[PDB]
Amino acid sequence: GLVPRGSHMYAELSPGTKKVYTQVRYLDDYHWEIEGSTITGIHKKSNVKVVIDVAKNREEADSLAGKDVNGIHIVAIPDNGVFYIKNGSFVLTYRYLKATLADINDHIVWSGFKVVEDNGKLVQEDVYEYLGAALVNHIKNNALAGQDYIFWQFYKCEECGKYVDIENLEAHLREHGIKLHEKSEEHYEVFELNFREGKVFDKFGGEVPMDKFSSEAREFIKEVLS
Ligand SMILES: [Zn+2]
Repeated sequence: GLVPRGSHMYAELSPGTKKVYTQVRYLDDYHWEIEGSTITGIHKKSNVKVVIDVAKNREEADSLAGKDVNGIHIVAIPDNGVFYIKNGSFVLTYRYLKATLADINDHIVWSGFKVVEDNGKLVQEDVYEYLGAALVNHIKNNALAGQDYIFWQFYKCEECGKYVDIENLEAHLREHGIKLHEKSEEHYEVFELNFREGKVFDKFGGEVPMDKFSSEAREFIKEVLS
């Protein structure tokens, strides 16, 4: 039913829309939907929306570039060697989509959580941050998360102002007489640990001195960057 009425509708999509969709459907980090020549993905973890309009050429793509979608707008075209940003929209050869959507996924980083009351129960609310600026920076340097660097969360200690990696935070707060488990909310700064530079950068590409981190984080960084 919602199988044939599914196979029939799908089969009637334009070849182009099918081709583009076939580039993205394996990226299960996103929930996908198709409507006409528009492919919409919803990042499963963060709920970030990605709208992909399929166009026949650059003129069309450029015309669609001007579009608010309350999320990431991408215009996919069959033209090769095309990759630029116009009016905030990505305009790219559809063969760059898979790599682009994956880079986008790598840039939607968990930054904290908050526990909220809800219908008599406590519910955890996660905070995600789409690092678009860093995304563009990494694409230009052909930098790949997990390969040339990784994003990692550090907590800004309300006691010494030093940055401590999330894992050593428990022990760190303990030494201050503060119990981590009694906290019902926390926010972290997301830093980049660059394997190439053997240095730490903020989410904007700016380098961060090592003295900004607690003695614990310091060695952790040293450990990771090796
Ligand atoms: Zn501290």
